[PDB]
Amino acid sequence: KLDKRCSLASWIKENIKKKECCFYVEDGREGICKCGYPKVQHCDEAIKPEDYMGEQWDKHRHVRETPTDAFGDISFGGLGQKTGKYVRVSSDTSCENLYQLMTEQWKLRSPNLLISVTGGAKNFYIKTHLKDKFRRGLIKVAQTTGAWILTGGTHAGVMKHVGMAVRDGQIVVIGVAPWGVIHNRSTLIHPEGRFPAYYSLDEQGQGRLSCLDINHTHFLLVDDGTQGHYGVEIELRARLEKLISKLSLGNRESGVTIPVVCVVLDGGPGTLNTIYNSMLNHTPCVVLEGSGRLADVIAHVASVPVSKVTMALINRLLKRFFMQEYKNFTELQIIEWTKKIQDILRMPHLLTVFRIDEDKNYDVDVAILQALLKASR
Ligand SMILES: [Zn+2]
Repeated sequence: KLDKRCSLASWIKENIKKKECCFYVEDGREGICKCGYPKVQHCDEAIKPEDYMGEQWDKHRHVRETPTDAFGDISFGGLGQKTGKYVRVSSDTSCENLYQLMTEQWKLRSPNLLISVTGGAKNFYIKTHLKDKFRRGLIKVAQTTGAWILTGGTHAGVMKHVGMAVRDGQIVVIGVAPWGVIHNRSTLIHPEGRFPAYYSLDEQGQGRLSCLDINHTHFLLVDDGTQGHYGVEIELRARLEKLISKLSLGNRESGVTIPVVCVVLDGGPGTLNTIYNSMLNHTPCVVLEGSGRLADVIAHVASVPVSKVTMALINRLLKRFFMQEYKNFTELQIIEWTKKIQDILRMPHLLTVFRIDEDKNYDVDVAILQALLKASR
């Protein structure tokens, strides 16, 4: 067919997979599989398949991929709100299938820059001065460069802050979220897709689950066959950045690639690993001083002479900026995060701190450009 919605539906149903558990095995609680889904939500083939008798459940051997059942346009029911786009995608979706989906089905215009935003997953408050600087800077760089903005895509934490900044052009804001923790996702499921799905945001009732962010434009809902686990989407989100990073769409096919910049607000020790890996991939990182938690820990050690970044100083900073969480940190963790922080500091050409100075008065766009220039050299 020639309809834009039906050619997309056909391509997605033919090429994109979901993952489903094929081996129901309980994990200390009756009626819930190790994959996290109830028994009644399993296919009958998952019940005592003779292929897997006596085996320990294993997410890399006992989940299988089948055509995906959740895709199309998503409406958050606002007034005069343009629908977004979404697809439930297997965690093992190939880079080529992700590229084709994004550029030939979603019709995304290729960008001159990828802005990958990371950091705190739980809601945090940002002071107004810094919030405005982040918004203006983010919008100014994305408009001038045609940039894609990439986040975790759910309605909380730094993801929420990105969505609110972009709230208002056609700014592309891609959310890469774990399908297994999306509250109210039942309305997105249909074999033929939904045009649109009517997604409701009952933040009352998610429990420990998350809602999709209403101000993102595109959603990859990453599915490894499990539910209840956060972190499912981390590997694909890195693969996606690396994908665009290699896209080789810089001018012509000589030797120029799409630059990536990572912007960090707030953040927990999970963000620490995400930052370190990005830098190892030569992605410059911009931390916003004053945005709390990990970003403030890093902002501080970035200011002092390097020989003064001691274990005691970093411990001091963890107590100061992780007020609710520090009591939960183990000695082994503090050791690990401390050396990762010092390793991060060994790559100063890839680390930039945005700090407010009202006698200079710059938005974060300047710090993003300085990041790109310092990395490029
Ligand atoms: Zn299962």
